[PDB]
Amino acid sequence: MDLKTVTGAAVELSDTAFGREFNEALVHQVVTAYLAGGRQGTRAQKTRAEVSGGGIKPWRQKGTGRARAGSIRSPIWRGGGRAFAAKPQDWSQKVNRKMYRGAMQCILAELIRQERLILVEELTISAPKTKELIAKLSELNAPRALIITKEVDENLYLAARNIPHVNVLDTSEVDPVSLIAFDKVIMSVEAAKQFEEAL
Amino acid sequence: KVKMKTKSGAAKRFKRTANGFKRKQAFKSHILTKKSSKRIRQLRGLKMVDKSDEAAVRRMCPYI
Amino acid sequence: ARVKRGVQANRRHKKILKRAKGYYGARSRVYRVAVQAVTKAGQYAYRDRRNKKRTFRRLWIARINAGARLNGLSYSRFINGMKKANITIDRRVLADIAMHDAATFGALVEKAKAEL
Amino acid sequence: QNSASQRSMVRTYLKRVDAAIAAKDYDAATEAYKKAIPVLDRMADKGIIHKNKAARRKSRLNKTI
Amino acid sequence: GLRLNELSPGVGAKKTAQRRGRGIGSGLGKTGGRGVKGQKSRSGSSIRAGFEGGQTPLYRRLPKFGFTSKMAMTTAEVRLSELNKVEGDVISVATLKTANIIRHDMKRARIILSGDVTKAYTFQGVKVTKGAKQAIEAAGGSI
RNA sequence: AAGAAGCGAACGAGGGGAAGUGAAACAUCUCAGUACCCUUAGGAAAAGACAUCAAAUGAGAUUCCCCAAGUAGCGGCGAGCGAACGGGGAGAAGCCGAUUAAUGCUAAUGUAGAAGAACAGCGUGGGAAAGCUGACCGUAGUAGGUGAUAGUCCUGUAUUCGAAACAUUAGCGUUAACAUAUUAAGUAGGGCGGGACACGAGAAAUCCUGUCUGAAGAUGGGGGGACCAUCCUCCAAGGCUAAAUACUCCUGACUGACCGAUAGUGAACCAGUACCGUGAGGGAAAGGCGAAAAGAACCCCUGUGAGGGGAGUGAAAUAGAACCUGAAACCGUGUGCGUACAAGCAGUAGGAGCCUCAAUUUAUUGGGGUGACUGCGUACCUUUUGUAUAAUGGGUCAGCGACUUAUAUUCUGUAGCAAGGUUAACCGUUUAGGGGAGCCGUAGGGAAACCGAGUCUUAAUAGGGCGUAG
Repeated sequence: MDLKTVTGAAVELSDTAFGREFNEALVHQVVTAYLAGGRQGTRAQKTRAEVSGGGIKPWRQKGTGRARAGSIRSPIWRGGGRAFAAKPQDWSQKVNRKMYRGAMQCILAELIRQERLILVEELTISAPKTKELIAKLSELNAPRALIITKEVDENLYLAARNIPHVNVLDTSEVDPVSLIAFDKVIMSVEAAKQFEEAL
Repeated sequence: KVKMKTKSGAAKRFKRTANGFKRKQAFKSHILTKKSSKRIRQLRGLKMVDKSDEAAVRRMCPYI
Repeated sequence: ARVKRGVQANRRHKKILKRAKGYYGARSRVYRVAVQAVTKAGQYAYRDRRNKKRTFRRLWIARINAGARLNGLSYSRFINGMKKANITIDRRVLADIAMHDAATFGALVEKAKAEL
Repeated sequence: QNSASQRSMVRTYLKRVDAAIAAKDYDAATEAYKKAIPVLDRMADKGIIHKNKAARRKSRLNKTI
Repeated sequence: GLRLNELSPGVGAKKTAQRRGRGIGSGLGKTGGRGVKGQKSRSGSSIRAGFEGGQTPLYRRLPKFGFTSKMAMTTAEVRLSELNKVEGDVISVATLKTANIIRHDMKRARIILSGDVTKAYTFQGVKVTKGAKQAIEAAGGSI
């Protein structure tokens, strides 16, 4: 509810969006759905129909003393088609709107609970230059962090992108896999308010 | 899109109800003359599908 | 996500061929024969684990009979005399005493014959 | 994540251009739009945003200007 | 909020699928539960719906009865508990459509005594049962 | 004088058009207007403006997507086939020149390229990129290589960028080829026989026509699912029209919980090759030395052969060219024990002796190898009432080999919301957010009208049937 900025300013964040109890099963479902929808699912094998040749019966049904065959591209044979050859698949899952919103709520609440969320009044990099961002991170004692705030400036983006584990995202376009993955989170009070309105 | 095909005749034969299936009784079409009046009166009216038969009726007509 | 069976198949087959060490012919060299010999060996071990107790009771009874007849008594009377004397010594210990200590078995036979 | 940040950076500039349209000042809109153009062209190559969509946005913005 | 390394679905959320013909120990070996060699153990075997082995099926033993009424497809019954979705006080067919209580192509609507009326409504072009009317005018609505 | 011919992926349009199969048979039907044959275009094609629906307060061309809905219907009413009205979206456009082909300007793109930051010391190592220490660049930090794993060694990446010449796209200008109806008669409709409409002649509307016929022509005609009347809607017998839609022989960039030499294209290799066939046609196998050939000078045995032993090289030569590793079947050599008086699924439970390692203050135990002798013991799988069965299958080893995917539906578990739940297509700087069309539940009775915690049957208000947390 009542949090501190790095400077010391008191911030009022609602409990339903930043204090909801952690639901591990729901967070798991949403995170796995995001990971599954990250899949391309582009592959295929060739069935006996589409494997080259194989139209003729290799030998006559009886009299040769051999196990019967109908084609040289049956899955039993070397070089034959795949029984149940895979095709392109759609791995995306439909996440319920409320389930996703609640998973985000729980993720934020647990980030606060384990102190991996840091509120700042503002974060504006004066010029495109990595070292300035590194200097700011030095005083904030957050070598690795995920930065989310009202808007993303080109200079802050250019500074952030090169850094190994520093990434910048707008408040609207925020993912649970990112929030969970990156060790520390830097987030503005205005962005927090907009998260309250969104959730 | 691909959907299950309900049997058209089954759809006509069976009508849905809350807890059962209702069907018309047999043996009323024709030669009725020899049949006794009590049999005709008893045959008249709706009847309830048997517990065993309901399982197959459900597979035949799921949407109903 | 293809799976190759080579490594796991190799280790599975090596386990059986290791348990089949010392067997004759194909039984210790080729898997199709070794696996049957290992299963049949396990069956024999399972059955002889039952049978060994019977065999050793047989041997103990034979030795006790020999000792009792050396001391002038038969097994069916010596055991009856034990049971009437309330002597609880098992047949394994009785056979050990008969085989390695003649005088103590003579004393036991004396007690049995006094109880008969 | 990186691609998401690349996408994120453009939206702020487009919102600024929209505010410039609301102001109805020629130079303020022009500077912001010219600032945006190359970044959109660059993102088009990556395939994150459709080339047809980028061309439609450029035509709409030019018409607005 | 935890790590990606330590999220779990919870007990009972996930079940492992059965794989037929993967040895003796699995309990599905050699057959996959299909039994022994009959018609139902073959690859393309099914349970033909409405088939009794040659005996004339039940749905052909019994006669067809009734006809389908086209009016019944355009008439929607409305429950008293569903009116909390209505915007305003007037209850007409168009208001029901915009409240999504009835489908957009329904021509007629009927209100029945199923739940309770929380506020006073004005039922204009709809049929109201005896109990629904009494409950409506008990809640204050006038028809 | 100008065109055409022939070749070549898929998609489009049109002229013909099967059978296996399913119905547990089979002829109606299905398969299916699918396979195949034939003709012919364009980047799309077709269609397209109402002689269309609707019956609602009416809407306003065509095309495609999600619902409506597996509903209404058709159906040896069997198997199966299967809409439409309308709602929500994509895209929007109406015209009578929305045509083709060049040439000439303006703008842009493409077809070669250029620059492009920052690391040293120490120890190990054949070799440093890895280890320790301490630095630097970052609009360039998970790229490929370099003797082991490099942001700072190389090629690269971020970023900024060049065109003499030619192509392509758009805008403009101009030319020369073609076209430019003026409201529609052998036409609408009808008889016979067929075909298409979800619709199989059915009460069968609507469309097409092989045959024979044949109007009105605005005071008229078409449709509104037999048909009549009223009512509503629109003007066939002239032509054209972009977008949203379908595809990939190809070109550029990028991607992959796709494969890694029995896999992945048949083809990673001189592959549609060798080989097989008269021909149509079928159709393989086969990758890897080492970081760098530094690919073994020279000597020896040998026939100037093969092959090898030295020497040398290499970090390594049982890395020596059939060259990374190097399993199994299979076949050798050596050491230990057993075996030539003893009958059989060859093992197992005991067990003497012998050999070999360790202990141990020294033939006693522990580990390992063999196994004289005693007891028991007729393989595995399959199929069966029942198998050692003389019933099937397997010569052995290595690799490959068989319950899957999509959608629909029912039950169960779990999670979110909860008398409510949820969106689909689509928009979206695209996993967010919007999109409430639509679906399930909440009410049932009856064939239906209709009624409704009731309802059906009945003259009956009696009796009875069905009913009274998703």
